[PDB]
Amino acid sequence: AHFTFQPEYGQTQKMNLFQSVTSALDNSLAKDPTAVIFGEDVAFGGVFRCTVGLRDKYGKDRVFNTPLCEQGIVGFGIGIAVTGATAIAEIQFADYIFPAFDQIVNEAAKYRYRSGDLFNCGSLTIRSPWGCVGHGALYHSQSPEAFFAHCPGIKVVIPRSPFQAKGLLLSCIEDKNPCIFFEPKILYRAAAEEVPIEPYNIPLSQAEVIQEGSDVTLVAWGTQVHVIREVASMAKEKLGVSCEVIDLRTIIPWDVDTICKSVIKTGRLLISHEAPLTGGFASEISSTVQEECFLNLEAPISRVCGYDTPFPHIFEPFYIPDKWKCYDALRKMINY
Amino acid sequence: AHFTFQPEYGQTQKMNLFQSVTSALDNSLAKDPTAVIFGEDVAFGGVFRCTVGLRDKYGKDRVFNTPLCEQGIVGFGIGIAVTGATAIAEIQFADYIFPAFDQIVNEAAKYRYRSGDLFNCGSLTIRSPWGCVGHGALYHSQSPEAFFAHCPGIKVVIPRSPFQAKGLLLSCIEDKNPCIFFEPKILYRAAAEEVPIEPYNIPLSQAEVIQEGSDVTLVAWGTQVHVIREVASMAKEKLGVSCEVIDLRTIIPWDVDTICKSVIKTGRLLISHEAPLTGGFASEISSTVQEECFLNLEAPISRVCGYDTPFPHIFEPFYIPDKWKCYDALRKMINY
Amino acid sequence: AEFIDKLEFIQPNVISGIPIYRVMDRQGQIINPSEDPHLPKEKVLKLYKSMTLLNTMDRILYESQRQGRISFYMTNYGEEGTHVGSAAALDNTDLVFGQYREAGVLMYRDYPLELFMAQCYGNISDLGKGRQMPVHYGCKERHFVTISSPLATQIPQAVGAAYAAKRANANRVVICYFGEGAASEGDAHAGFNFAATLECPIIFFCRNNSEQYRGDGIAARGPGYGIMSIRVDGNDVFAVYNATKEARRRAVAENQPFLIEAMTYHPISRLRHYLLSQGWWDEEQEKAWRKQSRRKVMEAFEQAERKPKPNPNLLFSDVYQEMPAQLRKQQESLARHLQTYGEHYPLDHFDK
Amino acid sequence: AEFIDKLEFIQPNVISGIPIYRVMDRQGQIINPSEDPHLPKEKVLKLYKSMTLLNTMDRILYESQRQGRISFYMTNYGEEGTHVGSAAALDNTDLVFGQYREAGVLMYRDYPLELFMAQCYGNISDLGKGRQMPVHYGCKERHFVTISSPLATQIPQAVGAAYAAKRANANRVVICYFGEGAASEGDAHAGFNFAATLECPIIFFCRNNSEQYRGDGIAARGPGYGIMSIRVDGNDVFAVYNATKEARRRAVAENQPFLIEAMTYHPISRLRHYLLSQGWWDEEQEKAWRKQSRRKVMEAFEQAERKPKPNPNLLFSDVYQEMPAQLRKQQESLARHLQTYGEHYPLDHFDK
Ligand SMILES: [Cl-]
Ligand SMILES: [Cl-]
Ligand SMILES: [Cl-]
Ligand SMILES: [Cl-]
Ligand SMILES: [K+]
Ligand SMILES: [K+]
Ligand SMILES: [K+]
Ligand SMILES: [K+]
Ligand code: NA
Ligand code: NA
Ligand code: NA
Ligand code: NA
Repeated sequence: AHFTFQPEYGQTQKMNLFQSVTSALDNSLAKDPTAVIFGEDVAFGGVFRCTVGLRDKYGKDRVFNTPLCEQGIVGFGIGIAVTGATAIAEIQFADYIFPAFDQIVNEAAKYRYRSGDLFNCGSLTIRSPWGCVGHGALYHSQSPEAFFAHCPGIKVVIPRSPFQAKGLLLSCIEDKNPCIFFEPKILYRAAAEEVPIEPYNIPLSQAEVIQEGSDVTLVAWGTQVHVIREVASMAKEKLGVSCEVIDLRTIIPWDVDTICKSVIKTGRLLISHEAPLTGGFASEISSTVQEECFLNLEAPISRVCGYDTPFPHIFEPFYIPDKWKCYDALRKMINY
Repeated sequence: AHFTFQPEYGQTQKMNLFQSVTSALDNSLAKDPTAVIFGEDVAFGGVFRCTVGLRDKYGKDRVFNTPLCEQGIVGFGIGIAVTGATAIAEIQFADYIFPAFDQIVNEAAKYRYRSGDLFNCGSLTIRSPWGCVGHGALYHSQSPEAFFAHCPGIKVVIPRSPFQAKGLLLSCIEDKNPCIFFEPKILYRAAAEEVPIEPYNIPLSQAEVIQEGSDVTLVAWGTQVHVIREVASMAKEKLGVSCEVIDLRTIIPWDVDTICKSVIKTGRLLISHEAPLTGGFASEISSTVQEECFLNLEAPISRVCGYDTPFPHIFEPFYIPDKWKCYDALRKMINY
Repeated sequence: AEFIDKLEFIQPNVISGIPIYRVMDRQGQIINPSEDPHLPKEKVLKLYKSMTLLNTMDRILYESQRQGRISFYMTNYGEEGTHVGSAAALDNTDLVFGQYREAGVLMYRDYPLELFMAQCYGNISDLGKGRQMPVHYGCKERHFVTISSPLATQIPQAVGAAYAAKRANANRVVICYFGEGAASEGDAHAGFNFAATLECPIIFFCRNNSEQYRGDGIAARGPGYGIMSIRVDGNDVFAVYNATKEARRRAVAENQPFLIEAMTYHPISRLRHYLLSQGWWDEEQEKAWRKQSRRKVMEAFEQAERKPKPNPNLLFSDVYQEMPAQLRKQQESLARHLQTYGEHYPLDHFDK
Repeated sequence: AEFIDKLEFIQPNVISGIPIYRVMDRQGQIINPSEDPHLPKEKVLKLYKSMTLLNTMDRILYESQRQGRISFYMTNYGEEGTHVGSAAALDNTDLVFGQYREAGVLMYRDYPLELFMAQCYGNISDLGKGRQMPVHYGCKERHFVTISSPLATQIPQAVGAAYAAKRANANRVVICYFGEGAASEGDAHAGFNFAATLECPIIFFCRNNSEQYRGDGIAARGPGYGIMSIRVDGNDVFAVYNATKEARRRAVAENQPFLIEAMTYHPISRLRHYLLSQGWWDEEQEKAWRKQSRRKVMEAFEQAERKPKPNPNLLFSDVYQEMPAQLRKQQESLARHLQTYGEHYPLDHFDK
């Protein structure tokens, strides 16, 4: 495997990432009688087991399958949300969110603005599996966040662990803006840790510094956080370099202030993501940090990303911005 | 108006931008018997008169209307192209390209790669009106290029004039990769100039330095080129600053080398576009130039873009990155 | 079903040309008394006055557009009957989704002339804050969801709203208006199918005024989705009313969708003939009403033109509910810019 | 059509339950001699052997998947008849578009076992260069367009190809296979409507094996689009063959689309009973063929496993026809990286 998963709110119990999603969903339906969950295949628990037992607990009118039509799922979701009911839609793989692109970008994101706040779909959240999975190839691997980041009016949120997932998903569900929640599917069974049983929230648009450091700032999100955490340990051991490791968490609106504050301290920045380099969200972080931190930057900002290709099947080990690719770029940046 | 339009291949005649498109299309159908043109409303000349007279000249089987369905238009186009026939699809406004996003990004862009080059849709070109128009508001104004720039496998091309349009459109039609050609609709009648009657090509992935300069490099595309051309003249007259003005032309794959060569010479860069700042294509240019030109950059790179909002109706004069907004940012950058 | 032992393709001939339901002929006479809705005088006059007030407004705003005083306009000519007729069959709180030809629904619901005008002018009275193109109307108070330019996107949204209404146990219907063109969009297929499989109380109201479809119009698609369907004469307000009324009653009771396809191309003329036959109107009333309507519309028009546009700060609000700190930074950047460069901007035409 | 003077909603009852065309009963007997295709012995045996060779391959690759030797697999169980039966009715050069259950079409077209296996293993013999997930087959030589994961995207593409074939004056059809689920996607509505309004020589082949639709399956949608439609028994290779054969002849002659809905859930059993009744097979032949098939598949399987994967450089080609200089820079970056860090990568399992 290319990563290793590692690491106050009442009683907790061991949950993997898919279980933490179920727990968020369950807490949500318990609290909010309007809330419904729907998608292609959610009734009997879903492909990744994220909705197991919810239909039996809450009823077939609240946890139900739609026809196989992503554009419809999102339009339908918008519609529910227009009435003020909580609509939690699932798109089975992030790769299949594109048929819904018009409903998300032209409709959901602009609903409140274009009406003068006479109507909104703030109570919509779209959750979807995301990211590489070892053998997903072109259409079961994709990381579409950069496409959505260029759309004012939506939020895009990506967690790194079961604890982070449940808190961030609850915040999306309760946030008064349409939210896309991308669940890193490679962690569904892999990452396991103590998760509060009862509801809690983690704030949106707030990065998390998971490790303080002084020579360089490392930024990623989802699974890639675990990669840069390892890269930090590699850098300490092999180079004597102290790395500050940051999980962005919310892609838009993003926490410009946390990232810039870190870079003022360290003077160097490397951003990593699985998505292709060109047009990827690392460009927006790099360009912003450069504007705000120009007098502190001792070296060019590094982007260690996927190549500008579709996501391959057999070649995945060579495609992904793994710990060695990140480490080598970090080394070169430190030597600058 | 917020811009002013200004400025070897055989006989020419005065053409505005819509006429130059018709001329490209006509030359294309004349040369290539497989070629067909189709869309919602192209048969009788289209909303912007771009296909006038083509159906009468080439036949109803070659210039025809489809049902009103953008996802279908692009899928259908792909299909034609799979057989090796030239398919020139029109999407009536760029704002309405989003229903086709899945067919463009998941299908067209990946067709050749995913098949090992057993099948392709290289002979597809999608042309669409683009950019602000004074009163288009949210859905007749949009500049979607940054959404497409994060998709390996497609080309995205935007011209600044009638001469540039005809040459770039012919190159798209004949290029062996699916191409999106965005026609700046505010220029359809406004910009007029001599255009060769017979076919010619302008290369893709090549920027054009339209004015040499030594203190700062200014990059834009479409209509915004005319804005930065004026800003250059403002800077010369008011500040004694020499501006190098570059029309990017091809958004992806973009001419990294021309832009970097200019910035090594000038040491400063300002990029401007109508699209919203966040996730906009200026981020990718800024982040790249910074990586390649770090030792030469005397100041932080400026991005003067649309705000991170939907495109408003009544507020358009306040929204757009006009000559004063560009000029002021350029002034501050020069004083850095 | 059963087996068949010979090969036979089903032709598109299956049932028929679907016939067009009519109540009133072109001379305003009831064709079949069993189908007369016997609507009261005051409501029939309200139907007539709504249609003609819309037509007066259309004349004036169309000319305003031709002069460049507003940037864009879409008239209602020939659709006045479908919209008033159907609107009259709904409950006040039934939620409406539409596109460009639905202003008569608002007009029937007593939407003020001042607010139609405010939206078209993008002025300070516009609750849409001047942000959309003209005729992109919306009213929360009158349960008329804000119109958006992209065709057919409202269709699956309307279905979601209807599913939510079913759950809320509402005695509420949703109606969703669209044209035959919009019915070609994928979102139309989504809406129709979702409404049927999810059992939603929704009326799909398709305006049909060769390149778009090859079957027998849009009504012939309904059965294939398991949707109860009818075709009506869109020039006949009573045919429209009757079909909408029965669709609404059944949709709400049975949680099932209905499709009405209204054939259009005069509704106003036909209704006027009806009024005369009852002794409910005459030429003097027609003359006084044309004068009063014109005065009402012209007063709204002149007022709307003279109002300032909204504060340019409204460019930035409602993007999200709250305003992100980075968006506020952009708003602050604009304000700093106008302090220095304001003489180059139309500040005097905008509030504050 | 005409007018109607009473209000009547058209029910989904219109024509019927569409009946299921059958030729051969579950004991392999022809039900109606007028419908016997009288296919020659050699082609019927080819139908049978193709179906059973696919089934043998399925058994072995399914187990390979369960062991983690390939990452993913989709079987063909129960669809063997629909695919071989329809494929036999096509001309060799008719272009096929599909999804996941169409491997029998390839098998009928003599696609090598080595190449099915190469794609599933992503090995050096894969003409797809190892880039897609298993069972995403394609063959230019056999006019089988490369399968992609997104559902229903092939439907409007198939229509475009058919429009192009019409122009080229081809005597060629296109067939487009999809499931009842995929028919819910907007792209399905696009395809069907475009094929009708643009008059395309295409066969839509819908596999139907409550939450998906409410009308009478997919065949009941055809008439509403103006598409000639039929429902067939998908366990009956001769019913499928006959329907495909006639659809192809008419589609190509008339430039019009046809929809076949094949009802599925054994086809192999039924065909085997037919062979016995003619004296065309027996238990000794069955035993020898099962042994030979298994040996052929196992030889391909073992060979496919032992082949190296392609050169990792193939990660970068065919993104565009040419390779952009900036993409070559990324390829060069990879090569520099493997020079230094290669011990951490499976270089020995990949070519060069
Ligand atoms: Cl007037
Ligand atoms: Cl006044
Ligand atoms: Cl086995
Ligand atoms: Cl071997
Ligand atoms: K939300
Ligand atoms: K091309
Ligand atoms: K709309
Ligand atoms: K597909
Ligand atoms: Na419409
Ligand atoms: Na229409
Ligand atoms: Na399918
Ligand atoms: Na199926």
